[PDB]
Amino acid sequence: GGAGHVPEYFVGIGTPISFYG
Amino acid sequence: ARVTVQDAVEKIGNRFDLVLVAARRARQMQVGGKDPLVPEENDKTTVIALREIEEGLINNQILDVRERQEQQEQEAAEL
Amino acid sequence: EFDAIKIALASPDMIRSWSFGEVKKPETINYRTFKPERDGLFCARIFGPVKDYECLCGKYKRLKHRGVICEKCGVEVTQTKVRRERMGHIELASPTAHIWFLKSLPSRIGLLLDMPLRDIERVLYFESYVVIEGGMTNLERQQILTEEQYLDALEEFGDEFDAKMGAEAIQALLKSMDLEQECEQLREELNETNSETKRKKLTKRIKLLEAFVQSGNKPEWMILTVLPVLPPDLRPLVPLDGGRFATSDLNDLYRRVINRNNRLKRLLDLAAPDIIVRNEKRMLQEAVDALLDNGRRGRAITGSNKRPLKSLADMIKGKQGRFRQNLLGKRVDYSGRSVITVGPYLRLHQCGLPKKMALELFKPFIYGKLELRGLATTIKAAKKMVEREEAVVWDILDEVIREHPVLLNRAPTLHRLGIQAFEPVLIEGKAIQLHPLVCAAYNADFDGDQMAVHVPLTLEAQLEARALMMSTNNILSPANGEPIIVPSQDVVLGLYYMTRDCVNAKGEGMVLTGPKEAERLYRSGLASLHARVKVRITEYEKDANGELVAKTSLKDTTVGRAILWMIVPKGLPYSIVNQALGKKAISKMLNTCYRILGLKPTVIFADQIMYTGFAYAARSGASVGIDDMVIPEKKHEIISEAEAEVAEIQEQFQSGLVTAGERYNKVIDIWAAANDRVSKAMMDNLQTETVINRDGQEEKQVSFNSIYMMADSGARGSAAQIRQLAGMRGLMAKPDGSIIETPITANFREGLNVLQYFISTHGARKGLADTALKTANSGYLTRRLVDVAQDLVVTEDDCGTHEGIMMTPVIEGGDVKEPLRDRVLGRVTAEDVLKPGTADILVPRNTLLHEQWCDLLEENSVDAVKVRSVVSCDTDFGVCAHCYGRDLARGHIINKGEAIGVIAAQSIGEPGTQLTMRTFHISSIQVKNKGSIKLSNVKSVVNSSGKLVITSRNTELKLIDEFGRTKESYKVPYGAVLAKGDGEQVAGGETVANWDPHTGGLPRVADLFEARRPKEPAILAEISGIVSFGKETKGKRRLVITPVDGSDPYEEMIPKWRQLNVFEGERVERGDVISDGPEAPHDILRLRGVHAVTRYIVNEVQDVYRLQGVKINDKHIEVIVRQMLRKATIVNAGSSDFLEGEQVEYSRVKIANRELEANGKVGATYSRDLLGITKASLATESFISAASFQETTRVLTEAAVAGKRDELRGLKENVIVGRLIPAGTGYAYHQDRMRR
Ligand SMILES: [Mg+2]
Ligand SMILES: [Zn+2]
Ligand SMILES: [Zn+2]
Repeated sequence: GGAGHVPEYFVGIGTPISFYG
Repeated sequence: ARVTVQDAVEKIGNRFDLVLVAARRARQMQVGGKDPLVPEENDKTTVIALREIEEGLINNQILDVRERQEQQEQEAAEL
Repeated sequence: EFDAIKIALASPDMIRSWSFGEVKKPETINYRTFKPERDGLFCARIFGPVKDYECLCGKYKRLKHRGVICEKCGVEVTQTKVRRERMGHIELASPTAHIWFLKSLPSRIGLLLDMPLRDIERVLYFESYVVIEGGMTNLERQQILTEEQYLDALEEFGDEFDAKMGAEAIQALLKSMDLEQECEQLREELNETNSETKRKKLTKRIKLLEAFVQSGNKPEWMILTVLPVLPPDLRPLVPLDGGRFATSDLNDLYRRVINRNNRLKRLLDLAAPDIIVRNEKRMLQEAVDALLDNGRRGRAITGSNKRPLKSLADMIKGKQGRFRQNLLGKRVDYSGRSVITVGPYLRLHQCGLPKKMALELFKPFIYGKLELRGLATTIKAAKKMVEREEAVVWDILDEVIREHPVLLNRAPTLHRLGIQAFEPVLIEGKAIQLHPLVCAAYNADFDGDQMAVHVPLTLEAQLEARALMMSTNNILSPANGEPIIVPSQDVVLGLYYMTRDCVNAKGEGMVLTGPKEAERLYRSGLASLHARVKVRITEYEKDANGELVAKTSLKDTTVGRAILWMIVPKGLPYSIVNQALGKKAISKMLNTCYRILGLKPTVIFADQIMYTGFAYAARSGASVGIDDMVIPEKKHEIISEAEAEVAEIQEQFQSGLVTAGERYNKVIDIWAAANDRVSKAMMDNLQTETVINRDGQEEKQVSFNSIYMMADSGARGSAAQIRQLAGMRGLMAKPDGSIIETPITANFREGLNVLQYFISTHGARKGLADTALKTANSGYLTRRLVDVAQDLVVTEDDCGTHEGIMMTPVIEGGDVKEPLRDRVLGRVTAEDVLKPGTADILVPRNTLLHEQWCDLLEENSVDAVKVRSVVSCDTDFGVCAHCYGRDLARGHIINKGEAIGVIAAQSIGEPGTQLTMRTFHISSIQVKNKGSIKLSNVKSVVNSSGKLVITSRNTELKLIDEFGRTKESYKVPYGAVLAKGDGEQVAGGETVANWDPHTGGLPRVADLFEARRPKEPAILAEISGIVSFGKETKGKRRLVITPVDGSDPYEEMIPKWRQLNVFEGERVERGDVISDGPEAPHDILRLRGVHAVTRYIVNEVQDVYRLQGVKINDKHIEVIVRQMLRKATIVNAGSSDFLEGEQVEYSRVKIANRELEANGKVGATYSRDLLGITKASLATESFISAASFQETTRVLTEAAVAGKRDELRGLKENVIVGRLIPAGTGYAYHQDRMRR
């Protein structure tokens, strides 16, 4: 999601990418 | 204490040479050769020097003129 | 003290000059009395006394005997410290080659005598003899002969024919040749025959020997006759606990050297056969090479230890050698560290310091102050007082701590804000209390992170901490003007809950005299925090001369915003607090406060902001419960429709109708659509869920749900996390990367089953590994970036260059992704400023474009701005203050002396953490705004239907509005349909033209910076003109160029087995696409020019960074690029002494041939060269930095054979030598010395 400390593996393609806490 | 040094950066441009001139002044003060030009509210030589700078009464040229005068005073000490 | 340092080859006489005695034994100590055995590796006679001012025997034992030489033990009596300085030597029986000059990649000995390495090594091993000084015989002075050739060779000529074997032969080869002779001939040879091999061996060898002779070092010194030894105390044998001893393995290596040399001398005196003495010479060579640099040979094992032994080069080079681990970075006294805590009550310019830490730290100042105030008789008594911890010393610590700042640092130091100065505040406990607003600058969580503290001792350090490193002085980031003190999570929430309006609460719509009445209302519980109210408020405006005026009015607001208005300083307008106060706007508030009222108020503003944010976030009682998460009932209906569709597609695929891959892709698409549906359903259910009644039946508003506030305010979270707490959670992939065929249908609110968790584990592992390893890779990138460009400072204010770069709003073929105001702000103009029709000059050529001028240009709206850049700077060996710009934490122009390259590297490095080492998985033009079609660089033709169709590939399409600016730019392919052309007007959203259309995240920056070409590069033609094809099919089908006013002797050999793009009957400009694929930046520079390649690099890295949403100014990449192109290859020597193919740094040839151009003599032409960062880092004159970085062995060998002298300009080498930095304060001092 947000507040980048671990990445978000799960998303629709094209989103920048989280970078989630 | 002095929270912001912005005014000392204002009176002396080049916010570095402020550090050098104030270190020269605080060396004149700590090593007991001189005394403050502004009332000491129990501040160390650092903040006292910075307060001298803020009031626009101490920079490189004033200290250098004082040193060049003390040189001739010691030359007059030749007797 | 001293000046520049010199390095060269060591004469054996010089080796003996350093040396006081020759070690002749492998013994170290006596084994019962641990006194040193004379004369060995540990010797008192050669090196010095074991104990201070004492002979080894003890006859001349008293301390008055200074400088006397004893005569029973031959010991000189001095401090034992000289046992760490004095050197010794060993006289080698047979000559020995220096492995550093033999195994250096461009073998110095081998390349010197124009001889391959394999032959030299075969000669050193006594596999084959070699001739020397044949006079008039059949063979030249250097050749190889086997033993059966050497047998009947000497029978032909016993004299006039000298032929030896081994290291003596190499030394005779180096001594026989005097390089003037072999240079004068190479002159003619390299003059006549072209033969690229000839010029290559020429340039290399001729430069080698000419720079060789210039210094004075002789080639024979590549062969070691005498061997210098390291002082004993540098490789000690000090006793350890339990009677065992500890020693450096150096001692073992020197021991073997001495043993084998003495055995060789004994075999010489014993008249041993040739096989044995040759074996011994080879073994001695092996031992010496293992001592100098272990690793290029059999890697001698240790004694009873399986690991290899640390040699001298092993002591020097590496990340753990004395360069990386000692000289660049060192452990420091007067320092500490601890876990950190919050301490919210602190003002910004201070931190909580434990008592015991401050006591142990400030010990010397405590002693001095105690004995100065007479509270302690002497210094011993003061130490006794603090060891007793008497109650009086705490007030003395208060005295010494008041105006004495301390420095705080976190472990992952990325940018300069990783270290910050605070004022100590004595705290009971053992934890450091760090101001919360600085945590964002530190990236410091409170999850166990520890921080370190340092004490500035000297007055200069204290003033540098208070004036430069102070927390108050550093609020704006250096990478971008955005503040770094922005409220983070709890305070943002507090202010969001404060400033907000519900549809109804206590006392809605009433009236109050002002904010004080609002506080009285709220604190007494009569009025709610959020309620639509009108209140009289007094706002202030500096107006019409700078004189402050004030106006009051009746404003529509809420009670919370009225209460908050009391904190807002004088000059700000009330409009700033009348919105909902998201984090994004809570930052702009402080930004405007600093831009208007200055630093002094902005600091106390931020302090009060944090205070009230924490206070009201506590008062709010915000929380999170199991019911705070919405679960739409539509969720299961969407799931049901989805699975009905999956059984339909299973019907169709089962009866062989839809293909496998197509059906799989369709399942993927419908599952993504269902995920979007569930997300939108839950979001509409949660976002405006609130249904409420106010003097009426029903209305709805923005929800007051806790997690929704935490998400919208920007305090903690984003849309995705809230979606995943509530709805079905997307779809993952297998280790191959293939996306799953059944997305998860669970949320953490529900309970997942085994399969879903097992599949999510894959992505969890992938991402966590990416973080853990990408952080180290990013630190590596930061190190390379600092090393390439750190020696850059503000040497002089100006240089006078008028060169600059054009700036326009960036458009990648869609809409504008960054405005021109972001790219031009804070930079000095590079030219006159005119309207499109030259109405009059608005701005001059040297006005710093600050906010006023940015707005003024915004009024005129001209969008092609020539601005000064760092790469175009005329300054030699530095940067002018005007071409850089003004950016800093402070808003004024850059000061004369600030080190800008290091700041650039750190600014690029900080976003490196936010990047990712491995990526997650991955018809026509539709104009967005209303404007006018402008076709640029396009050939057009009217087809049968009348629609303008495009016959050129380089077609560009601009949207020119009624002002004259360009907001929309697109690239139209060849063979497109245009219902319009150049000159008409279109509506917004109107389709202007149609045509048929038919893996690494973070290292995408490293490969770009390294100037590494793509795996499959495109090609660019050389010169403008019409092109065509030629000779057939042998690896390459030739491309014939054609210029306009002359012939093209140029002809390129392009392999035909790669598809081309250039039109065989159309004109193409120099740098036009002759094929596709990514391109190599060096060729981009070689064809288009400098500004083109720097623009390419900055734009590409800006795209890569902007995708992750990190703001970085173009200046830092500008300065990196200027340091990348520093080298350039000469083309024509002219009247200069340069070589035709020599690569020299641009500034040096620049000043030299510019003085020759001011002279009458013809100058020398050059061609700019692009060197990668890890390669341009080696193109640094002062080699000490090059050896601090890149591989130390070859660097030292090269700079030593060149006799390279080093005046230690720049910073890193001054850091090595340990004196003032020529950048910061010291610059003034240094400016006094360099001019002197
Ligand atoms: Mg942490
Ligand atoms: Zn003695
Ligand atoms: Zn310049």
